[PDB]
Amino acid sequence: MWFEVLPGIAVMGVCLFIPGMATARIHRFSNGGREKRVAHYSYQWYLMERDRRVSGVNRYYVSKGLENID
Amino acid sequence: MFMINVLTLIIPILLAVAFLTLVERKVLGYMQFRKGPNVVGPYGLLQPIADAIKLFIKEPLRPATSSISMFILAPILALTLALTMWIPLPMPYPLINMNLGVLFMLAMSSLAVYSILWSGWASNSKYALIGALRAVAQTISYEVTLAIILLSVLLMNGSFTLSTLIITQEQVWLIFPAWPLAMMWFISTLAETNRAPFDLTEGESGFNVEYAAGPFALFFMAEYANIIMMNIFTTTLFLGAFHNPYMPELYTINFTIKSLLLSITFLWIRASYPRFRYDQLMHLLWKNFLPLTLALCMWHVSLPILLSSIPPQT
Amino acid sequence: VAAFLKNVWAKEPVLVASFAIAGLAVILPTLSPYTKYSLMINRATPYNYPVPLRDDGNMPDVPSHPQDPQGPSLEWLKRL
Amino acid sequence: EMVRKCDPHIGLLHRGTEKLIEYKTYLQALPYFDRLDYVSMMCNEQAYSLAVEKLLNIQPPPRAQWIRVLFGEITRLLNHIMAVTTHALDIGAMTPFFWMFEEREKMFEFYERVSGARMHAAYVRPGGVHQDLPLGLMDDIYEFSKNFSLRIDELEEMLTNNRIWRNRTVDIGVVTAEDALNYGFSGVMLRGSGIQWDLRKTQPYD
Amino acid sequence: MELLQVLKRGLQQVSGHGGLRGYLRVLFRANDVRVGTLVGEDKYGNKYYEDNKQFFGRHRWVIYTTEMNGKNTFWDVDGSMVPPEWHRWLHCMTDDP
Amino acid sequence: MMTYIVFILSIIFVMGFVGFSSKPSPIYGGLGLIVSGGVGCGIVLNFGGSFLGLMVFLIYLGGMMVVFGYTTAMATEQYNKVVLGTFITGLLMEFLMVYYVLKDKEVEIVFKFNGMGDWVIYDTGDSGFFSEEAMGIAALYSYGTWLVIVTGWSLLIGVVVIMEITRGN
Amino acid sequence: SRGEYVVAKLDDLINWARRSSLWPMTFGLACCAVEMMHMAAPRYDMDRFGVVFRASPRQSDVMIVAGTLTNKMAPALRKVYDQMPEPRYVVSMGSCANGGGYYHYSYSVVRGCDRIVPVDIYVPGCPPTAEALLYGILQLQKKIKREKRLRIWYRR
Amino acid sequence: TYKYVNLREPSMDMKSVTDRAAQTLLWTELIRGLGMTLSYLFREPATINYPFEKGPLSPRFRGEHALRRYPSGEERCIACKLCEAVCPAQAITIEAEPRADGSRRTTRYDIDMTKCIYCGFCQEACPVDAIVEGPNFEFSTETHEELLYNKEKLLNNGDKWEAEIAANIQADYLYR
Amino acid sequence: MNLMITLLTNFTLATLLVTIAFWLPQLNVYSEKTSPDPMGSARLPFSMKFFLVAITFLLFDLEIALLLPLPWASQTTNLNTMLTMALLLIFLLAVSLAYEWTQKGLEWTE
Ligand code: SF4
Ligand code: SF4
Ligand code: SF4
Repeated sequence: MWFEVLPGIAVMGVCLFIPGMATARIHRFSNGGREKRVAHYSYQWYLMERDRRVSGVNRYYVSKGLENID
Repeated sequence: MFMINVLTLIIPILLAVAFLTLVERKVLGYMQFRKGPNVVGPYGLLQPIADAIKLFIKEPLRPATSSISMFILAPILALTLALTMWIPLPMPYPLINMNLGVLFMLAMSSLAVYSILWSGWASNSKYALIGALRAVAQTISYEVTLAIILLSVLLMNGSFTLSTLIITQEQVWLIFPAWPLAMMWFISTLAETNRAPFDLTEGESGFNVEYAAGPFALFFMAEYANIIMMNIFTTTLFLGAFHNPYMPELYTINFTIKSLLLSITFLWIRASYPRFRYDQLMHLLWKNFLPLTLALCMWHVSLPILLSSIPPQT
Repeated sequence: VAAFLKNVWAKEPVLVASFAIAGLAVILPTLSPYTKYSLMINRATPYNYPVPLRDDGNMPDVPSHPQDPQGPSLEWLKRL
Repeated sequence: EMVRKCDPHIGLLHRGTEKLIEYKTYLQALPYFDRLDYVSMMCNEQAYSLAVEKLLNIQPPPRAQWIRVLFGEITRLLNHIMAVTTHALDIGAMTPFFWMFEEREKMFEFYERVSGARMHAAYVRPGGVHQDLPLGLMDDIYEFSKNFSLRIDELEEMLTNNRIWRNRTVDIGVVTAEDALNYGFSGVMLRGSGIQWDLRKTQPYD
Repeated sequence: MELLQVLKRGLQQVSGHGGLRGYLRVLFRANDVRVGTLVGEDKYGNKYYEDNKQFFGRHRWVIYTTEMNGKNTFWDVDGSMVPPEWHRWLHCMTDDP
Repeated sequence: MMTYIVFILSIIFVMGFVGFSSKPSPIYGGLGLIVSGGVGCGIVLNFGGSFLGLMVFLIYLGGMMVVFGYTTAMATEQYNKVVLGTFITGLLMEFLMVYYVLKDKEVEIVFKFNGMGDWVIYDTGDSGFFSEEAMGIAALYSYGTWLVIVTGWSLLIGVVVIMEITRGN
Repeated sequence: SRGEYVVAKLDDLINWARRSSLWPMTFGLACCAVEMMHMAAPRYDMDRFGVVFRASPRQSDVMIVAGTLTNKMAPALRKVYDQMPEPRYVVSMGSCANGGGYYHYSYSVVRGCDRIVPVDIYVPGCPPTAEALLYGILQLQKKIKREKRLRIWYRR
Repeated sequence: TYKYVNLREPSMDMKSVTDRAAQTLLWTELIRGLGMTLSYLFREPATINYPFEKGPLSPRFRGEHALRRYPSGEERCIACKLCEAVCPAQAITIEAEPRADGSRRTTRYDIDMTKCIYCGFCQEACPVDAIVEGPNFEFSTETHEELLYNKEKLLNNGDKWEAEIAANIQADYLYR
Repeated sequence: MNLMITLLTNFTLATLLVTIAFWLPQLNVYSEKTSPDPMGSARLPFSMKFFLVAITFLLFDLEIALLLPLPWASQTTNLNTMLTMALLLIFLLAVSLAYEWTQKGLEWTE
């Protein structure tokens, strides 16, 4: 009866779940297993550029910890 | 790597609108005591594929257009502004994270009427031109009311960033402090996409009747993508979900369910009411919606000041 | 007056509701005691750097350290 | 946006019916009246049958008189369902069209079970009716009409109190009582204007 | 919960068509998978079923044969393939098969 | 060639102007103005003016040129040498400026123009936790009281004037 | 060979796509249009076959002539048929569209709509029942199914 | 004997006028229509599975024409031309002559199925129940001339559908 | 660079789809049609109401542009002046709407 419309809604729900999951997995994969950094203002971009310039890899997501000091 | 993200954004849009045509036919049919398509595939799952292959091999009309540039360009702009408009959507992370995503979506909403205008002009029939002029007037009027409602809701939010709407809705939904704005926003998005009971070209002519089967199909894809995205925008704006930074799939499943329910509500509204007249929907906007919009705009300007509830800029 | 108000509530409820909301919005900030809280919430946000002053020798009100008791306090914003 | 003149052009369905009647007998001319108003089929048979029986100076038997009136009122339900649901279909309310047409299909079974044809029955004939009711037919009519008051209420819920339906119909086509009589209006057109007139009450038949 | 009863009814509908293969065969041939009491079958292979629990119209049905008069009717089912003796029963002109 | 991106965009900008300075038809002139507006929005986007670029997209293109084309559709009823001639002429002079300033890096017509990229004159600092242009616009209500008053009175007077002069009586 | 098999499968695919998505354009002339709308009713439900209800004549595939075609009406029908995109089919439903029917000897009735447009399926009745019109639509689907356009193109 | 539809004076007190204002400010009747459609969604649709299921019919149904026979092989029609005299559409053409054994039999019996209005006057004017309207209705053709039945086609239809036509006549003839 | 890439991808997919829809059945072989709407011979008459609602939309859109930066402006230090100017802007918008209402401006497209 009324549940025969559910395969179409299931297909639509799969097709709408795909882009968000894909974007989250791509962001985690391309940024060292973490969230993509949000740079909405110039200060956050300055911090991101400082991490990229301090990593030694030219990758901002390789975070240098306390082992890199004397 | 980023083009993979773009393709995984844009191809499920086309799949979703094809199965939205199927879901519309099935849900509309079951609401009037019959069935939808269940013969072509198992429960009609092969219906959109058959419709697409039928529409792409039909003979083109080849109308006697005054201009061929506008005739070609109207589906171009329609599909481009249907697909570009999905990118700042925070589901829960956007494809392009922008500071002014709401303003971006409003700009493309204002820009989308040129497809209607050029389709009306390119057709040699002046009745199609009259219908296009009426559709353009309806779209720009509800653009005005959309802009004011969005301004008031974002003034509650405090910034134009679309991803901040998830943060500002962590405790409670925004349909609780802004339900009149929610109702008027829903009706305005209903009337924006020429959705029932606000479509006029079906009733007594259409602007895109002169287009071939292919370009008509492309206009259909653009309109249905706009419908789905507008429902997703309403879900993000008023009915935000719980977001866990370690499991984004929870937010994805939650807002997918909510936007599916809102699209089903669109089809449900389509099969319940008679069509509005043109002057009646002008009366609904300019004499009913607009004074309440201005009053609620004043109220939402003054309310965070008198309650010490000003949201942060960042 | 009461007959006119009931008449417009009978014919045009939308305009009555809009005018009531607008009047509430225009008279309520002058009566709510929380507007000053908004003012000093907007004042207390540190957008810029608090550049220090050169100690001439007699400034008892200004502090010498961030954790000193002098300077403005923010317990009201912490509690509210 | 206003309308200053209307010129309806007709003749697209002029079959020349009443010339063909002159070349056929009274029994052969009976199915012509079924196809005049093809949603009020058994009512047009009764109008033609009453005219021939008046000229023949005969009257139908009492049982045939009750069958004609009973099937006349079923025919009235057939026309009013079509005249209202398709009126809303042209306006835009397409959903009650499908609900009431299921009830229209059940009354089509009553026509075909008593005459043999779903729509053009040729059942009511001058002198009575062609064939008697089959056994168990009136039980099914009672079962149908018992639940039919609910079906009108579902259509009435969608349209009567709906503000969109009223806005399309509150002040459209207002005709005065004096101008309705002079223009030859009849039926609901006189009745909706406040004129108290009905042929079943003023000049009654069987 | 009565949803368990609905799922059980679906499972016996699957198992009543002689397994998953028969269930998919009747699903792709008739677009309908409900089981019923086998009234009978004719010389051409059409199987006539009844189910009095359904409403009027769906209470009697026919699954057409796969080959009739040398014509492969696996997908090309026809409404005129019913013989008259079963055409009287199928169209509800009588109760007796 | 990437570092000249704004300059490259600017070429399309002036090219779009020759799209409607030749005046082929109001529909094609409107299309050229739409392309020029999008290109100018991109140009101001590359300078940090995001709100002003979306003002260009929201108010110029979607607000005013829509009305221009909408009134165009009520005139110039649907169915030249000079249009193509001045288009070719303007394109030739424009590419002459491009070639000269890409050759000798310093030209003059009325003012002295430099041939380097647009990236040189940029600022090396950071704005902090805010966008300077955003708060500059946001200071319309805190600072620009008089400007708000005269603009609102102008818009109200414009509404009165528009509905007055088209009455015809 | 390979090419014959390829064009046979392609012809089967396009035949299924064309026959499973029929979009009809009815002609609401007379009684037979009322019976058509009774076929579109929830009991018989043409829409479950992929056959939509009241498609536009500018995008429709099959034209259903349901009613009596008079002399005052036939040029409009021919204009509508000429403004329909190929591939197109015509279904004549009822006795009036087939051979005039009751009004065959009338002075103002076209004796059959086959004098104006080429007809693929003739549905007999007055009115033919909704099952009969649905059977005619299914027979038209069978007729479309056994088309051999690509085989003829490859063989020629 | 008459009633006044739409002659209701609404109440002007504060409660009823506030109910009306809440109705036009919160869309009560639109929610009522939505609830009606949503309740009608969860009902079982009345759609039958054609051609695997057929609509109900009565033994009085008038479909395809057929010519019957006696239960000895002799055809029932004796060329009396009542059906062609009573046919309103003049679809019946009859030509007759005596055959070799001297019986009164037809030599041509054509029914134009594109002229016939399916009214059943021929089967009710037949004194021997020769011509009948059978129960078949799925007989649509692809060519116009296939709908021009001669005597041989009608005899084949009678021999094809006798096993159902006889039962329908047996079930119906007491009402005639 | 990501936004430009996304815009170019959407644009190129749109023109690929338009080219496919406009040219794929063009290679099929069919028969042509003659060069021949209720108002073919009649000229289009001007209507003042559509132009009036267009200019009304334009003016309200300009005042919307003026009213837009309120979310940024709510974080100021002159809260009284900001509140007064915002309320004055919306009040002038409502005054323009009411004056258009009173002078029969919204007639037959209400
Ligand atoms: S064939 Fe019969 S039912 Fe159909 S339009 Fe003609 S008279 Fe009416
Ligand atoms: S059913 Fe009527 S119209 Fe048809 S052949 Fe018999 S008498 Fe003639
Ligand atoms: S009425 Fe009967 S017996 Fe007489 S000619 Fe016709 S079919 Fe033959």
